[PDB]
Amino acid sequence: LDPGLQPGQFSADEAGAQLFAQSYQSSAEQVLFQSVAASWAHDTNITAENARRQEEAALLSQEFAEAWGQKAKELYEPIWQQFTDPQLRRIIGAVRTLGSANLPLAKRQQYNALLSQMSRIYSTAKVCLPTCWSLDPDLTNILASSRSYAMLLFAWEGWHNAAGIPLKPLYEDFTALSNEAYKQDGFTDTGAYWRSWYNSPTFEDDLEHLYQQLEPLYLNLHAFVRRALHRRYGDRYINLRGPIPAHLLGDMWAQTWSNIYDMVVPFPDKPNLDVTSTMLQQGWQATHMFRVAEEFFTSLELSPMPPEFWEGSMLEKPADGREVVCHASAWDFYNRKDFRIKQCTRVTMEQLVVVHHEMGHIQYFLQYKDLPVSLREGANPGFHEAIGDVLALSVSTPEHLHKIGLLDRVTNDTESDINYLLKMALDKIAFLPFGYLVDQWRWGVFSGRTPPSRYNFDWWYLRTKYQGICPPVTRNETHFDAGAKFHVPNVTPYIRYFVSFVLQFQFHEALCKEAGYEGPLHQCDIYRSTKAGAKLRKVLRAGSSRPWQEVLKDMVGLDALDAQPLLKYFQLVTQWLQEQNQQNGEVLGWPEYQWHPPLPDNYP
Ligand SMILES: *[C@@H]1O[C@H](CO)[C@@H](O[C@@H]2O[C@H](CO)[C@@H](O[C@@H]3O[C@H](CO)[C@@H](O)[C@H](O)[C@@H]3O)[C@H](O)[C@H]2NC(C)=O)[C@H](O)[C@H]1NC(C)=O
Ligand SMILES: *[C@@H]1O[C@H](CO[C@@H]2O[C@@H](C)[C@@H](O)[C@@H](O)[C@@H]2O)[C@@H](O[C@@H]2O[C@H](CO)[C@@H](O)[C@H](O)[C@H]2NC(C)=O)[C@H](O)[C@H]1NC(C)=O
Ligand SMILES: O=C(N[C@H]1CCS[C@H]2CCC[C@@H](C(=O)O)N2C1=O)[C@@H](S)Cc1ccccc1
Ligand SMILES: *[C@@H]1O[C@H](CO)[C@@H](O)[C@H](O)[C@H]1NC(C)=O
Ligand SMILES: [Cl-]
Ligand SMILES: [Zn+2]
Repeated sequence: LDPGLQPGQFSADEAGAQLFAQSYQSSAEQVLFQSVAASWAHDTNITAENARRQEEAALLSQEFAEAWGQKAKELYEPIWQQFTDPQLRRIIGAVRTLGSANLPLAKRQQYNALLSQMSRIYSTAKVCLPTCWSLDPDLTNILASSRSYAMLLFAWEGWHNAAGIPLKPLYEDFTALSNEAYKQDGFTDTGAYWRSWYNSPTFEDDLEHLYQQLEPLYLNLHAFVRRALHRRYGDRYINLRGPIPAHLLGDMWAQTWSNIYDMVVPFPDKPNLDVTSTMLQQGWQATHMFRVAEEFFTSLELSPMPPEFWEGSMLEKPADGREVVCHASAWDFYNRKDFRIKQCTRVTMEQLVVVHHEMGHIQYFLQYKDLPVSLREGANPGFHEAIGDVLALSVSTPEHLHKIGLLDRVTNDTESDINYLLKMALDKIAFLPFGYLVDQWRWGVFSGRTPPSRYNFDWWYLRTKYQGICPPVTRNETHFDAGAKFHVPNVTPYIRYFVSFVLQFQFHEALCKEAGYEGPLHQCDIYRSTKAGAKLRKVLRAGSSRPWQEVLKDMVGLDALDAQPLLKYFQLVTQWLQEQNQQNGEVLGWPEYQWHPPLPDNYP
């Protein structure tokens, strides 16, 4: 470590800690920048040499974290929790947690290389036929549009085998090293560290309570869709009292069901809410999608994207053969000037929502870029994942779609309200059990309750318990199906997305009220409301300088997560689905919990 980057001497009191924190920030932007730059070079150009430079930059950041983290612990560990300045507590509390910098050098290198190899394996896996298919776009498009049971099965099985099986031995080694590192920071395991970000002694209980309020909405949506799959695929493949086969819901992970809307739409006389075809007819490209998302932000008097964003971002999958990480992500280079999105954008309405999701992250970065780096975060990680989703709730309304030229006909009748709210539910309600269960699985792995000998046994227990799905071919412990989901090999926590999907309806209700809107919640559009813009900007400029409970209270009037706004948004289709399911005499749930589908006749 460069002498200029090493901490000096500071007194062991609160006044000394103020100067320590200032001195830390003055060096940290440089170190953070070089690490983001090296990760950007790798994820937009996966090569062995670019992995090697990324691991070298990671090692420098670990040296920096060790020098400052040890000094902070030595000077302030007994006392920082009593400091009068709550921003100072936030900063010092972060610096004394070293994470992987607790590992000796040889294990640091092992750790950095494991992350490199897990990322390469996930983002370069292919499914070849008996010329090979990538996940994005090839397999994504098959899962979304094919209605041949056997083609869907071939893609689903092929993807889970290709990505999961080789990941398993690396993921075991990663888990052990991660736990060894954070145990030296005082956390019982890595999962406990991740849960600490929510600053709540009752977190797990509070989540269970939320899900108990939401589960009935999921069970009715589930049974209604299951009936529809029955008519299409028949009794041989669909058990009206068992789990749904995991490959038939339009998405590789069965996490969002919007791609089978055409199969379930209650009233097809009304205007087709699937506006993708119109986007194609009109010539929309990826850059147009981003410009339309930007103009919603500026209509609220939030910031445009700076020139550095347009010149630096990767908004399409490269045509030149490069291997890249296609999973959509947003990037803060910690220099107050460079901010980018990396997305293999495809021209669809669902992707237009993802564009808003990622641009919400960049807007957060723009609004807090002048805080100290330790505070350039969301109030919690759920806040970050929700910002763009909130605006896209307004964009999705048929009224807004009309205003931007993607929906021609105009109707305001109960049947049209039902089509809209069902299409939204296929995305927002279907996701809830998946957003909840993923980190239940990972917390059990980190705690040792789930050893390698039960990785897949326990994955499928939770997938069946919560989503009511089952694998369409037989699995055993050679498979590692959790590993075939981006966030597991790329070590990105997941409970933030369950929090986000509840939070975004709390945000929407508040901003619609501030906008002066007085109609049904699900018809609100906050476009061009400078008052709603100013209330959102307060949240974004706070970063993590204040407890998320306080920030939320200012915004919506309540200091806790609450499912009632979500329930109120969906109320009308909740009632409709209950009545459809009673009328058809459905069983709510999957009491034949053992059931799996047979194979197709001469498969492959
Ligand atoms: C589509 O039609 C529905 C009615 O079928 C419209 O909903 C109604 O919209 C009005 C407009 O403000 C709402 O009026 C408000 O009522 C509350 C009731 O407490 C009151 O506090 C306000 O001062 C205001 O008068 C009304 O509540 C709402 N719901 C009804 C009539 O059942 C809707 O606006 C129409 N949407 C579009 C896009 O045209
Ligand atoms: C674990 O499963 C694999 C894959 O096949 C699964 O199990 C079969 C019995 C069948 O039900 C498939 O639909 C499942 O997906 C097993 O590996 C295969 O074993 C069969 C023998 O039955 C053999 O014909 C194949 O060549 C094998 N495939 C590969 C890639 O090796 C495996 O034996 C099962 N057990 C263990 C411990 O891994
Ligand atoms: O969050 C992200 N990308 C989105 C894009 C698709 S939509 C969205 C809502 C649904 C749940 C979740 C899903 O797709 O599984 N999700 C995403 O992953 C990125 S910013 C996560 C990330 C952060 C840092 C480095 C790398 C990645
Ligand atoms: C990809 O990275 C290599 C280094 O391994 C570099 O030589 C090459 O120019 C890069 N390609 C692009 C398109 O940036
Ligand atoms: Cl999280
Ligand atoms: Zn995100």
